[PDB]
Amino acid sequence: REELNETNSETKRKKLTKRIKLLEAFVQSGNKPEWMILTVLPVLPPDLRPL
Amino acid sequence: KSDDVNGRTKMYKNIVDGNHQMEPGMPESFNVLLKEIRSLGINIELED
Amino acid sequence: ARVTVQDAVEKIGNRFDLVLVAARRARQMQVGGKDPLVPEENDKTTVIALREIEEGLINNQILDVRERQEQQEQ
Amino acid sequence: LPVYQGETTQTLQDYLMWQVELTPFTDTDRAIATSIVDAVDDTGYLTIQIE
Repeated sequence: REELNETNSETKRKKLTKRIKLLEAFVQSGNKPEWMILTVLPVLPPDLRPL
Repeated sequence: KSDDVNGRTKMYKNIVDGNHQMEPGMPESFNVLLKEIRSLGINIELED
Repeated sequence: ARVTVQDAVEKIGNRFDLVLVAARRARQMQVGGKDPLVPEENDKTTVIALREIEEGLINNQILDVRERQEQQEQ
Repeated sequence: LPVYQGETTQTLQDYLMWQVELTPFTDTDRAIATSIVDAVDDTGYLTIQIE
């Protein structure tokens, strides 16, 4: 936010506001960022994939 | 006329008995889609 | 069978509430406990209810009044 | 093709209930009925004693 408020340019106005929106969406939603790298993998029921 | 399992039998019963009443419930395909989405690392559920 | 449905439309106007009133009337007529106020002509409850509505006797008010009167009379 | 054919079949016991549904009866009669025709073989006589 400080970098976007202080420094202003043609290429600085973009590629930074989207990052701020991404940080806000990751903070307000509660979802941890480390949750993007999954540890356990879920697998479908067997009835949704018959023999 | 769809994949709703708990509705087809009830509609057949109402037509044989002459009631002409519909109970929608929920299609099974939506549950299949929910399970297939939950098969990945993306949580999804329906609130109240 | 009823060819065109226009009188009931003029009695309702909204063209949407007419279907709901006719359905809530035909449901009762089919399940029982009611009597067709219009003399039937070997027709099903749907057309009977629709013609009774187009005649100017069944709407979204008289039905509610009758239901409230029947519930209070219990 | 995901489901290939996957034609759900009749199954006898399944056939028995389809007529259970359109037989007329009470909740207690429909409860015992599910119990009875629950306990019935491929051959068709019942497995458990009536008592």
